[PDB]
Amino acid sequence: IVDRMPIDGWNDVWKKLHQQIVNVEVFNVDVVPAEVYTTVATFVVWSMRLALFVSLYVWIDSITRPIYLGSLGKSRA
Amino acid sequence: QFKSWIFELREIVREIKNAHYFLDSWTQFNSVGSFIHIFFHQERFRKLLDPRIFSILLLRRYFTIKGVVLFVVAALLYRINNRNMVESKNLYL
Amino acid sequence: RESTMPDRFRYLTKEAPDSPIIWPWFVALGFLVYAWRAVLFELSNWRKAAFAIL
Amino acid sequence: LLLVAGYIVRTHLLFVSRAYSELQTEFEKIREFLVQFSTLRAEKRIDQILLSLTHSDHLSKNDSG
Amino acid sequence: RLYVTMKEGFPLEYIVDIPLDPYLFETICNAGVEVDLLQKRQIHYFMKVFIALLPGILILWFIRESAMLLLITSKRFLYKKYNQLFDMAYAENFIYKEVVLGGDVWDLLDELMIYMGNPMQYYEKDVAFVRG
Amino acid sequence: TFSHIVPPWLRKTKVAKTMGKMLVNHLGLNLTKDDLENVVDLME
Amino acid sequence: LTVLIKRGILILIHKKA
Amino acid sequence: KPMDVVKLTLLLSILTVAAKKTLTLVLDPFFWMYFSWTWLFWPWFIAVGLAGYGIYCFRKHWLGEANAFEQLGIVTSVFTWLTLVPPAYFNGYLEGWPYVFFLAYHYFFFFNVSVRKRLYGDFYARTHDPKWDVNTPLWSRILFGVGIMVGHWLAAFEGPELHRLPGGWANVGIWILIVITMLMHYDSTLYLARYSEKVVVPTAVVQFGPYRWVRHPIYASTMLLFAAYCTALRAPLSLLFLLAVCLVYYNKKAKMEEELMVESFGQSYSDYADKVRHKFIPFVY
Amino acid sequence: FFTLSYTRGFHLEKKMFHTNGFESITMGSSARDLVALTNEALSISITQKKSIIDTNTIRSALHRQTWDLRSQVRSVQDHGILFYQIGRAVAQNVLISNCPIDPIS
Amino acid sequence: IPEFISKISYLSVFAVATLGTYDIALDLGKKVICQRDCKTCNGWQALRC
Amino acid sequence: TGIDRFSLRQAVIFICATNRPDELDLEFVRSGRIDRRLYIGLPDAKQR
Ligand SMILES: Nc1ncnc2c1ncn2[C@@H]1O[C@H](COP(=O)(O)OP(=O)(O)OP(=O)(O)O)[C@@H](O)[C@H]1O
Repeated sequence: IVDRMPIDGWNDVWKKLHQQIVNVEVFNVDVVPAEVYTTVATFVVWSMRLALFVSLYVWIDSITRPIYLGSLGKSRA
Repeated sequence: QFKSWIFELREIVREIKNAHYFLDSWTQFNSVGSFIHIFFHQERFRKLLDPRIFSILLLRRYFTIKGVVLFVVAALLYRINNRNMVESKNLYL
Repeated sequence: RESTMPDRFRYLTKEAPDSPIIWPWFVALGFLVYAWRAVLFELSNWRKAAFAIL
Repeated sequence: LLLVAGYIVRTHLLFVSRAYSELQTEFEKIREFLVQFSTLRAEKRIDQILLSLTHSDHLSKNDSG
Repeated sequence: RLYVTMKEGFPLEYIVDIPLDPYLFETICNAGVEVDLLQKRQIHYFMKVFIALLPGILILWFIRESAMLLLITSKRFLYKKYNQLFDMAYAENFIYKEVVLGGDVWDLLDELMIYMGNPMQYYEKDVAFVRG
Repeated sequence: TFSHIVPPWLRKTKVAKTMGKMLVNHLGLNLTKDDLENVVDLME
Repeated sequence: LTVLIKRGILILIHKKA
Repeated sequence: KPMDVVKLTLLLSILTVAAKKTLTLVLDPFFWMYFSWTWLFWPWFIAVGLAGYGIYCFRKHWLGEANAFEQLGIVTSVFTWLTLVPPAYFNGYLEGWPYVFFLAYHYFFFFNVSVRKRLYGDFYARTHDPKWDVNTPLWSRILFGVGIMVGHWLAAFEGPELHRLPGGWANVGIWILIVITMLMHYDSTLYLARYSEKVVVPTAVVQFGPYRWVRHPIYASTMLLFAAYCTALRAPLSLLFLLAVCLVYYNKKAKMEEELMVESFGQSYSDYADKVRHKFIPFVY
Repeated sequence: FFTLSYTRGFHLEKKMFHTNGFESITMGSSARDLVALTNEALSISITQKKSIIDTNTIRSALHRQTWDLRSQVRSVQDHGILFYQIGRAVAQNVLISNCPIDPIS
Repeated sequence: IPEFISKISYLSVFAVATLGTYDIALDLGKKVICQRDCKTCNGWQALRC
Repeated sequence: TGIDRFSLRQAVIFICATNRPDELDLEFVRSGRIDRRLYIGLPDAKQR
């Protein structure tokens, strides 16, 4: 991956690109399904981490814990 | 003692499917759920288009602003509904 | 034993079992295959961290 | 829309933080007049009004009941 | 991106993606091909960030709902248990066998265990208990 | 409901008087002499 | 996609992964 | 048994051949070039494949073994194959009024279900006298269905293209017609089904609401639905032709029903029909 | 009884009101009896995880109401009282077909 | 000795649940950050020597 | 009483004992309030 094609070589670069280019493959990216996947997968990875840690904690503790007007009726009796 | 946790949880669950009182989020959730249940029944939807029902609620500071925000949002969504972000198709070409 | 319970109404005195709700584990399966690539990445990083600990 | 989402996120984040703190602490832990005045303490919800106003016949014209 | 409407073959319309060069304009004009513009609404660009930020809001909202439910459940159970531990020793105080218990005695006991085994499944459906 | 908004001069306008009559005719609520005669000799 | 390097740098990248 | 081992070997061989055939179909890029060559008509895969399911469920219901989903699919097959298929065939793009009238037709026909479920236990047919329900010769029923199809295809053919028909304040009358139709039909249904003890056994004579305007209001409402539909794609000629054919068949069934309930009731429906002579359209017929 | 059972999501069996099935067993000819019987039958049908109330559920709900539990269970030891019960119940059934009969024991 | 590690693990599980919520919260807002654009660099912040 | 009828806070059975069941009121032994009746009799030969 080439570092920092600065701003404006293109007027020359595409002048010199077309002479040597045989096959371009541009990886145009979508944005909305990408963000949907990213947030869902982040929830998935953190939920899987916490599920594993819940199971580990409950088993480890369930194992290690068994091993460890006021003087009327008081004057005549 | 684990069964008492489930007893308390299911008691709270049944009280959620009621209208005693809870957080405003859950009350609004039950509100929109019963609104959808009203809208989906046709035998319910038949007697809503007469002005007596609306009049019995209109005459009985928060409701006014909460209704006018819907008005300004509706106007803005209708304004966004028509134009194109670029305007001159030819001068873009 | 000896009791006064008719034989017709005996089976009515027991509690039947119930199938668990079948749907949430298919929900989990679908939500895992939607993010299966992240599951593989996290499993690999888990093994790497465990081998670094070991 | 960004401000709406951000305010919702801030309130829900504080709610989550305080809920987690109270959950952690709690898991570390292990006469007719007053009852007739409190029948309807608050007014009925508008959704409840619209639910109750549209009642129907509900199985009168059945041969069984 | 590109959407052509080509003059021979099948299918007649394709998709390509483009790197930006002036000579694309030069060749497009040199061929002499009609150029138009596909213009959208604003609502097509306005649901972009809305749809892109809907699911995370949904997830954190479910988190807040379930956590709030669990919090109130734990608080209610803890209050009930602590009131029990306070009442064991302070209030009205608290709490041969088999020979006198024979016949139609266990026929009530089984019902009274399976009715308090889970009071929800009768009281969620408004079905009452054996009251007396 | 709609008697609270309507003007009084529109309430007593002849157009309103002839509105009621064919409203009654359309509903078939025309009360006649013989109906009330059978009613009054029907009561006790 | 867009990486956030500390001191506030948003770097654009290739497709993903 | 040795024959079991022989048949296991044969089953293994034929399964190997079938799996090999499937695999060499799949991972061949040329079958991917030719089998993805048919995605252009993914709209036409569904709209015809569902028709076979509809007709199969129609035959199954004709035998007498139809669940609720299959009969729903039968009316769905009729209604979809009516509304959406012809303009999709003629212009190649469906956007606008055909969608909402596909919704409106289903919203229309699911109105006997709600009334006959609310004041009832369930959708099961009850026991009644055989002479109460009016029948009508099967050829006329098929002719009615075929004429309805002919008029709908002719409506899609006749009407201008979906982008040339106007909007704005000209599409507000269409909404008025839709809402007034569904009000009249629901009122007529609610008035008719209230007085019947069994599924169709009228105890008395109904003369209320739409019955004090038109003697047969459900029929008129149904035709007015098709009239508004022919107004939607702007095809008046089809409107007139459905007027003719629907009027003919529907008047035939109205005459049969009317003579039955005049025989069975007598003077009451006689003076009622004297009160409202106009049988289908207000003061037009 | 049918309306009290239907409102809670319990589908009553279409063989005892579609026919003369449970007409010959039900009584408690007053209020507070149908409510208690419905609660008992619904509890019993809940114990088996069912949504349909059969005639046996109604019979068992009625038997728990019109019978008293007793320890030191004993039966009749000289038959002939059984013959009296048999003859009286037969004469009641064949002649008076508009009155129910409590189960013989 | 077992109670101490039990307490540590019990703290850790709820801390992990908290982190699981927090990371989603931060990922919601990580999408509205951009490198500031000028006229000389316009956000790329790289120019010819 | 100020409480919901159907909840965990109502799972209470009223247990009562007496020696003369014929001295009780009809409205208390009325169905719904008292559901089950158990008569515990005196023991027998082997039990004695
Ligand atoms: N099955 C038994 N085994 C042992 N002791 C018994 C048994 N049954 C009764 N008793 C004796 O009976 C006494 C208690 O009687 P109990 O209190 O049950 O009578 P009661 O049913 O309360 O009568 P009442 O209702 O008139 O008070 C005890 O002191 C006990 O010794």
